[PDB]
Amino acid sequence: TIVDCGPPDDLPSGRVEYITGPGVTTYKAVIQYSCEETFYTMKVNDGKYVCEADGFWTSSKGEKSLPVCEPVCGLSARTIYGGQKAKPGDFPWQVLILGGTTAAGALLYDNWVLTAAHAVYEQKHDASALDIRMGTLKRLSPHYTQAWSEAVFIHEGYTHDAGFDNDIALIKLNNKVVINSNITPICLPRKEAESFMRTDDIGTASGWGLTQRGFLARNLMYVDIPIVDHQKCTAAYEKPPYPRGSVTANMLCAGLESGGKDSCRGDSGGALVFLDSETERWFVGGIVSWGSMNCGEAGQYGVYTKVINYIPWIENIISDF
Ligand code: NA
Repeated sequence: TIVDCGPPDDLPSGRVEYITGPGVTTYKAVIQYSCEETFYTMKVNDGKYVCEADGFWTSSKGEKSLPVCEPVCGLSARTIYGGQKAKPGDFPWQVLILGGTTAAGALLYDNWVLTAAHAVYEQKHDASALDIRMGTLKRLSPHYTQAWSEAVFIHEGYTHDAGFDNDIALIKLNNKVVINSNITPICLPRKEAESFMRTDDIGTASGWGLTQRGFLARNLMYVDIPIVDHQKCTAAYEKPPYPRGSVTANMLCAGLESGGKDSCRGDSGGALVFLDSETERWFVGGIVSWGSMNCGEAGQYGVYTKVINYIPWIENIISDF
């Protein structure tokens, strides 16, 4: 009359292995879950489950739910105006988004893309699936990893063509991307990531947007730029033709007084990344949002969506879908 927990549930990006015996799922039987460990790490459990008296597989912590295989994030082979050419593995989360004008995003997990709302607003509201490409440095190459949007979430505080407050969006991909050295997600900022995002701290913008030549780049470029004091950045946009209060608390600014280093038209949606020097992992602190019309203009800093403000929103959507 012994209870049978049956076959273990499927562990996405993982595997079930029988400890007691091949295919034995009766009371007291033990199994071990593991992840594809090169690119994924097991979270919330050590993966040891046992058949309980109630017919359920339960962890060492007594949880009825599965462990989670989570893509390793923030790896880089490092360890756009006035920049230089990226190398393979430099920005493996970098995503190209087509359909409208050139835009970009950053891979999260193995099935989400973080981008700017302004970059995808028109396409989403024309009910057109987004053509999403990764694993390539060359914008116009026929060789890339193809993904397709299943859903686009635009922040509900964003108002298209009326300022860039809340300029953030999430794309759910219809399939998991195969994670490798050339394709890995960026890390979301942890609580204390602000300690690496103070005035004068260095972030990196990457993209295929306009260079100093005034044309899009064929190959992925990047620049390191300092975070700019918020009041200083606010004052820089306190003039025509900008509407009052264009720079908000949901934005950070980055760039030089001289304009020598900047993100431009076409860089939209890209992640402004920073290095957590303690974990040695890169994370996304900003999204390429807006700036003055002319790229690399002196005294007109690039303005980025302040990603850390949207962690609850991001976690709400990713957890719920
Ligand atoms: Na500008």
